[PDB]
Amino acid sequence: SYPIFTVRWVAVHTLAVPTIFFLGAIAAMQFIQR
Amino acid sequence: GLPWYRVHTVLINDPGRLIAAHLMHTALVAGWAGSMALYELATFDPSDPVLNPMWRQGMFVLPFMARLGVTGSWSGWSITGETGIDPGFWSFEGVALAHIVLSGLLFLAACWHWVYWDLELFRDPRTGEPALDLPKMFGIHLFLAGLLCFGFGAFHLTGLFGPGMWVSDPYGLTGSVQPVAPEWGPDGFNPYNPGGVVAHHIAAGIVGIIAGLFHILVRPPQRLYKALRMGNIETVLSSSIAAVFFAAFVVAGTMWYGSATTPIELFGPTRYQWDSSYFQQEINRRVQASLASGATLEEAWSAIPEKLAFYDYIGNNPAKGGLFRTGPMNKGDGIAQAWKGHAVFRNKEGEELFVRRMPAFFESFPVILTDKNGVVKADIPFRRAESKYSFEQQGVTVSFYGGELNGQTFTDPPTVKSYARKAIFGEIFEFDTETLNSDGIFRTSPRGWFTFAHAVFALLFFFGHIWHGARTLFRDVFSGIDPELSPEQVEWGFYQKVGDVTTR
Amino acid sequence: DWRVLVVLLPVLLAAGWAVRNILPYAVKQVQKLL
Amino acid sequence: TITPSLKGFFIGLLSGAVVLGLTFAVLIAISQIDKVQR
Amino acid sequence: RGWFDILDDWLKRDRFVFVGWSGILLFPCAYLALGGWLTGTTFVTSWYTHGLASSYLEGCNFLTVAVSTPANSMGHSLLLLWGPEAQGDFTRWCQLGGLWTFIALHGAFGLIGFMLRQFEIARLVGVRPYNAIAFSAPIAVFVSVFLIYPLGQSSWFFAPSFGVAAIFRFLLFFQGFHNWTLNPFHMMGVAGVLGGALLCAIHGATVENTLFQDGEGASTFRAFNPTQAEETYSMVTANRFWSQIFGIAFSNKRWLHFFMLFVPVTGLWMSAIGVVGLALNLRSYDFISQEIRAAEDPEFETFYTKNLLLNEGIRAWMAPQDQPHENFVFPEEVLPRGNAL
Amino acid sequence: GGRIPLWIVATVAGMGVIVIVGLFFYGAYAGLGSSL
Amino acid sequence: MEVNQLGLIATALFVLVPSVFLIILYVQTESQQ
Amino acid sequence: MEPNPNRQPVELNRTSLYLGLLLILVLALLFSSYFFN
Amino acid sequence: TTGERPFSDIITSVRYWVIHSITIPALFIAGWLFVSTGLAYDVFGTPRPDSYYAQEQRSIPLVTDRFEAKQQVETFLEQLK
Amino acid sequence: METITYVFIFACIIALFFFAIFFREPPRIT
Amino acid sequence: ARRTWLGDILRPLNSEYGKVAPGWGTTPLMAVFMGLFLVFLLIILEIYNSTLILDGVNVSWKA
Amino acid sequence: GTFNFMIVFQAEHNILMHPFHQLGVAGVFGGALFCAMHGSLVTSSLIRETTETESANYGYKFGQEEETYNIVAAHGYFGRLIFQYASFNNSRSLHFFLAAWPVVGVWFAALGISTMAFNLNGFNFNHSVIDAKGNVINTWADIINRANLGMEVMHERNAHNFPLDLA
Ligand code: CLA
Ligand code: CLA
Ligand code: CLA
Ligand code: CLA
Ligand SMILES: CC1=C(/C=C/C(C)=C/C=C/C(C)=C/C=C/C=C(C)/C=C/C=C(C)/C=C/C2=C(C)CCCC2(C)C)C(C)(C)CCC1
Ligand SMILES: CC1=C(/C=C/C(C)=C/C=C/C(C)=C/C=C/C=C(C)/C=C/C=C(C)/C=C/C2=C(C)CCCC2(C)C)C(C)(C)CCC1
Ligand SMILES: CC1=C(/C=C/C(C)=C/C=C/C(C)=C/C=C/C=C(C)/C=C/C=C(C)/C=C/C2=C(C)CCCC2(C)C)C(C)(C)CCC1
Ligand SMILES: CCCCCCCCCCCCO[C@@H]1O[C@H](CO)[C@@H](O[C@H]2O[C@H](CO)[C@@H](O)[C@H](O)[C@H]2O)[C@H](O)[C@H]1O
Ligand SMILES: [Mg+2]
Repeated sequence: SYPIFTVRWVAVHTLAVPTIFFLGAIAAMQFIQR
Repeated sequence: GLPWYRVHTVLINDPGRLIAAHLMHTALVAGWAGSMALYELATFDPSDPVLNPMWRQGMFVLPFMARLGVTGSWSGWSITGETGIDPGFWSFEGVALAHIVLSGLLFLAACWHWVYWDLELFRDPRTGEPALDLPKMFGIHLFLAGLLCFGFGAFHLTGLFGPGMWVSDPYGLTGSVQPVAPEWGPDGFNPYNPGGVVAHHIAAGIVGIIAGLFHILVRPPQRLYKALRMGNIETVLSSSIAAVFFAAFVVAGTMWYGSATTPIELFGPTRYQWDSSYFQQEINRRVQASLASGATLEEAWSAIPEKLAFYDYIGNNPAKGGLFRTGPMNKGDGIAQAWKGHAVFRNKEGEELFVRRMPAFFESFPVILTDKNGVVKADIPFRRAESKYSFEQQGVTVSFYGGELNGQTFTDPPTVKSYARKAIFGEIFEFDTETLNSDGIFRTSPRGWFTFAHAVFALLFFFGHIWHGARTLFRDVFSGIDPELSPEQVEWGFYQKVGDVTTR
Repeated sequence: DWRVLVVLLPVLLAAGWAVRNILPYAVKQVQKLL
Repeated sequence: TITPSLKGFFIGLLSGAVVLGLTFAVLIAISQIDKVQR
Repeated sequence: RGWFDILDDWLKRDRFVFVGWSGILLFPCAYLALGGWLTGTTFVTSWYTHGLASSYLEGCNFLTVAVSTPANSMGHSLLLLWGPEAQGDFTRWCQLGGLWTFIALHGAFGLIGFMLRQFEIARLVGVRPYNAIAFSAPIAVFVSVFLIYPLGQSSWFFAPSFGVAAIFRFLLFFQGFHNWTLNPFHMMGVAGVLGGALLCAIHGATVENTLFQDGEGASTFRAFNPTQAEETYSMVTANRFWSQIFGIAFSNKRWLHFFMLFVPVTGLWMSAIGVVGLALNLRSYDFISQEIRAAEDPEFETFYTKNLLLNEGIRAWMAPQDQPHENFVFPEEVLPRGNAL
Repeated sequence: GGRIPLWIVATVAGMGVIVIVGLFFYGAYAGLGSSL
Repeated sequence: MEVNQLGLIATALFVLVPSVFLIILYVQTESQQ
Repeated sequence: MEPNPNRQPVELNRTSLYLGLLLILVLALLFSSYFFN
Repeated sequence: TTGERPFSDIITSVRYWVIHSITIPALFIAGWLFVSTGLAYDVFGTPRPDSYYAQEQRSIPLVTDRFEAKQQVETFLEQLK
Repeated sequence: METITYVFIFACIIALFFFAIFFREPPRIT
Repeated sequence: ARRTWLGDILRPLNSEYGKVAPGWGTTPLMAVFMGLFLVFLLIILEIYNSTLILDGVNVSWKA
Repeated sequence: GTFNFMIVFQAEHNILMHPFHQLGVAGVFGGALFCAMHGSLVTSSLIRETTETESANYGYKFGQEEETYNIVAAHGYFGRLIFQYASFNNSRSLHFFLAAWPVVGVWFAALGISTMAFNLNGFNFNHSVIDAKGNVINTWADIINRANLGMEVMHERNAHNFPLDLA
């Protein structure tokens, strides 16, 4: 009976979406050699 | 009763006593300006506008008088150094006297308005309560502000009826009070163009006259009257503190960065002129033009004015002072007497070396001499045991061109080193340290002191703005929140809109 | 540039997956909203 | 004449107007659709 | 019921994250300043502005990443993306330090947005606005340090860079160049910060140890109910305790809580005033009377004189690499060193 | 609503954090930034 | 030590002026009914 | 002439005296070194 | 109590984990590929470990000119070849 | 003068401690 | 309260306390002037900042 | 003398790069933050018992039984400032947090100093970033090291006779 998309949903995903992307990027950086 | 920090709140619903308080403030400020001017005139040495100008002597108000055209003293000197002008009444002493007289007249008016607080003018003709129609008082004052702004721009600054303003060449050598025509192009917005200052005051003045008329004739919207609490005099205080801190940050910035209203002959050079070697580049340009015409090295440097060389000296940089290093710039290095001339350093191979100059960040700096390609050729080393670049080892000598020591050459390494240590400061000057008991430690200029005081005041005034704005908008909770505050207003899940009982 | 697609490959392909598992209920939210 | 920094200035002025404009159209639109029950 | 009033209705709806009119300013500016910082510290170098690596992408860790200030040659340029320096090229804008000004400017407007949020919510719920007033202190600190300090200096380069170790460099720069520990405005700041943490510790501990027994559990948090009218701890016992331990004690709970606002807020304001002075190099660098005496008496030594030598070491050993726009070549023989080390 | 127990979600998410931070600590000793 | 000649008067007034202000307000408070 | 009804009594309690004096003396002790310089 | 669905009801639901067992790895993998394709270097202008210096260079490519800084960087990058 | 000034201000502070402790306004339960 | 000569002259200027224009009044016009003022301030900020470079405008003492 | 101790300590131990000192800073900044926050929220929620002409502090009587502020109002503000579950509604929990935050942080600070007493120093990342050739690429930690070197070479300038400063 609750809504799915809210101002809350947007605020969560504006943080959580780039966060997971950035965590994958930084994980891949652990395997860069010089 | 009232706590100490609220004693002046007894004026809030007493317009006649508010006017009295404001008159007493204006009396004190005008009295300050007269007394300060007179203390400066008692202390100012006007005999040397070249190496001892007003900005070396700790003169704070004297550049403000000179900027708008007050050049002379009744004792017969003028700030430019010109012999035999008569200023009429409006000398520096005549300005000071006009402020003291005004201070006393405002003092008497304050007494009258304090005693005769209960005027019918301050009463609402319908309720009988003390009431000030603040929106209409704004339009009246804005109109008056606009007339004065216009007349100052159109008549004083243009010279149409008035003296004009201080204007100078880019190197601060030949400044004087001149009439200034308005600049109506886009170069009117160049802060270094004095014609912009004229054009601003004409245009903003007219706009103030027009807006003042609008504010006289059109009432506020009910929406804005409610939102801005326009029946509360504290709302004006909140907004006036804000406009004032805005203006203080602007004058702090234009003092620090320089503008046509802050010229270097009145306030000293800026730190950015030392940063960019502004005067060093002009000195070298004039020398190379002289050497491109067949002058000798003595002839080229002897043509550089002492005034121009004196700007190329780090003890005139306003970023070299200290917060508790008090007094004029003369109290540090001394009263400058003469340019010693330009020191040229050469090693025993004949190559010219250049002393790396001190940046303003550095309380102390090492003496390092490079060639024209920036390769270190000589220094004054700290540890002597493995030193390879010492002045004794590289055969460093120093010769002077122009100035006091013109044509002289020095070879003994103690003497060459002591000049090299002075050469980190830019141009080398002879200083009288004995008159003021100068301590040898740099002080900042009026440009620095002004910028400090105004940035500090502006930052504090931001707090006053927040405080009085909060007092204005939250006047109903000032002594506390409503003791029957509904928990439904503040708990989640009852009102659709926060603090709206109709949305329940 | 072939690399913008590759980075946008899992982003696009999982946005479309979440807009499929939420479409029977994102419709119902916006319908009663009208 | 219009210098490149002037055209650059007009770019930033227009880009701010578009950011504030599209933000305020979206906020107005959602507000008109999701009114409070009074 | 105009469009303004309906928009006001929506902005002030009770929701999980309150928006408000201030949220129009706050939420994009905060998100961009936060997101700009993470973006720059993950992916952006400082190689062209400072000659430093400053990102996870280059091998730095959380302590050493930073969004570094622009080059000194940029002066105080706003460094807009569309400005004359980057000319719309995003890659070059990142290389020139445009993310620094991006974070600083959006951080500034976000902080405004946050104080506006404090006013707006306090006005809607009906409480006094002292939390916004207390937030003036971190704003005063941010403005003085991140804006006024570099504006007084030659360029944004000398502002603090947004990074952990970069800030540590800023701290050691202020010792070596400004002797900032000697500055009475900083000292007032330290007292407000340490006095604030003391009041935080002592008030918390005093309340927790003068609690009334309001329930049967040995874990005492359950014995509180937010709808109670009664004080949960004994002010009288707390007062008697502190009067006998320390001599003085609070006896007014309202004054106690105001003093807790006042102490850290005043301290931070005082430090801000000191930093404004340091914008113009108006330092409390030296005590003139000791310098006169130390110059003439080579046996006079104090902790202040020792600190000045430390400061001279900091300047000489750090300036060539900390200020690479100057092209300082300090030969090894000019560097100040004591014996042996 | 109440399919997966929140303790299981907490545990797997808690362990996902450990693995990711542990990788970042592993990367302090290998590759870029390792001083080798 | 060679100190500022105005430091003594500056310190003495910085103490005495607001201290006497507070004493004045304290004393007249105590004398109220 | 009728007296002014906006007048208010002013107060400073003893603790405020002690706090203010503490403040003034500590600021004096702090800034005195800088005033002597 | 603001009417949104509770978070502990959402993240314990299977519909959430149907969605997020796809969206969460895809974002993580998209971030991984932004680095490992090398796109991160070209978007931001960050030097690769072999592009800090020219082969015999010891000096730093510092920007010295405000209005031609964009060209100074391009000249520094063209000297990396 | 300096030393006397510092010791004087210090001694006043110690005196103020004495009055603030032994001659405080007594906390009264009301 | 005391009537005075100057007070009776100035009386009409302090007579419309609390008087308002209905509703929004001239608010939309005010907002436009505020917007233009913001643009004006940006322009002069950017000239002083050398972010906005105009022909004929050399922002320097040498001008 | 305190400042001399601090500067030399940083030179010799890199205290700024030690996480215990960093927790100390979080303890003291957070403590001052929380001091300001708690002071401000209580002061904001004071219940009206006084007029505008008197200090609101006279609204509280020593040893009164009633609460002098509305903690429900304060929670209703601060839980809308952040979000509802970020805010304490239990005064006992709130005051425990005010105790525990600066105390635990200062404990870490004290342990920092007391463990640098045995020369377990803060993080050393000097030359951690190396290019493909092997060139040192400086980071901010490398700039800190230059400052550290300047204090180190200058401190106790006549006391050292041998190359390493060992105690
Ligand atoms: C064509 C006619 C004309 C001309 C030639 C001018 C010319 C000028 N105007 Mg004027 N003006 C005009 C008409 C004109 N004006 C009209 C009709 C109005 C409306 C009444 C104005 C209103 C106006 C204002 C309000 C100002 C000017 C200013 C100026 C001067 C700009 C250069 C300068 O020194 O700015 C320096 C100032 C700026 C570049 C503005 C800075 C804006 C700040 C940074 C905004 C942020 C403030 C905030 C508090 C900062 C806090 C953060 C900080 C601590 C880091 C120049 C003389 C400015 C001035 O007087 O400067 C001395 C100024 O402030 N004009
Ligand atoms: C905007 C204000 C302003 C500015 C910029 C100047 C600038 C100048 N003055 Mg002037 N002056 C002013 C106002 C100003 N004055 C006023 C209002 C008076 C009347 C008292 C004077 C009377 C005066 C005299 C008699 C003399 C000067 C002189 C000077 C020059 C030397 C400056 C100096 O040594 O200061 C030193 C500055 C300081 C030591 C800074 C003081 C630091 C403050 C007081 C610390 C206070 C901290 C505070 C209590 C903390 C509160 C904490 C609490 C909130 C918790 C300089 C050009 C001298 C000169 O050279 O004339 C030719 C000179 O002899 N001035
Ligand atoms: C145009 C400027 C202006 C004006 C007219 C006012 C007016 C007022 N203020 Mg506001 N305020 C301002 C700016 C201003 N303020 C600024 C810049 C700040 C930040 C510092 C504040 C912070 C502030 C607070 C926190 C409070 C007020 C309060 C008040 C009210 C009572 C003042 C009083 O009785 O103090 C009496 C003051 C004294 C007996 C002594 C103060 C002495 C100071 C600390 C040092 C000496 C000052 C020196 C003599 C003069 C320097 C002037 C300077 C500009 C050069 C009155 C309406 C009070 C209020 O709102 O009441 C309900 C209140 O609580 N103000
Ligand atoms: C509340 C939201 C907010 C605020 C206050 C800011 C503020 C800022 N941004 Mg940010 N920004 C935002 C949201 C915001 N931004 C969002 C959501 C994004 C992502 C889309 C960005 C993306 C962004 C980038 C990439 C950059 C900025 C930059 C800036 C700075 C310069 C902006 C400027 O000069 O434009 C000027 C425009 C205005 C001020 C508009 C004012 C509205 C006027 C008064 C109305 C009239 C305009 C008129 C209709 C236009 C017609 C033009 C026509 C004649 C041709 C400034 C600090 C720059 C920066 O940070 O530099 C370091 C920068 O490079 N912003
Ligand atoms: C009555 C009369 C008269 C007379 C007049 C007179 C004589 C006046 C004077 C007056 C005056 C002569 C005044 C003065 C004033 C002053 C002042 C007003 C000042 C103030 C100051 C201050 C405020 C300061 C402060 C400070 C310091 C100290 C330090 C630093 C900081 C500061 C700056 C803050 C006559 C015959 C005409 C006529 C009518 C009647
Ligand atoms: C700049 C810019 C921009 C923006 C962007 C953005 C907005 C971004 C965002 C981003 C973001 C938003 C990101 C994120 C990130 C995140 C991260 C990276 C995280 C991390 C995490 C971690 C690592 C964890 C850890 C931890 C902690 C912290 C604490 C506790 C413990 C632990 C361990 C858990 C734009 C385009 C608009 C424009 C142009 C420029
Ligand atoms: C819940 C939770 C969480 C999380 C946590 C976690 C994440 C945990 C994990 C945990 C774990 C995950 C655990 C594990 C355990 C294990 C164990 C305890 C093991 C043992 C084993 C053993 C003992 C071994 C033995 C042996 C040997 C010795 C030899 C060979 C054979 C064998 C292998 C048998 C959090 C915080 C978020 C929040 C709150 C809630
Ligand atoms: C060199 C620094 C010197 C700074 C000097 C500072 C001066 C400060 C002046 C404080 C003046 C207080 O002013 C004084 O206030 C008290 C109350 O507070 C008033 O007193 C009035 O109220 C009280 C209490 O209701 C009644 O008992 C009294 O009969 C009545 O007159 C005085 O009539 C007024 O003169
Ligand atoms: Mg690694």
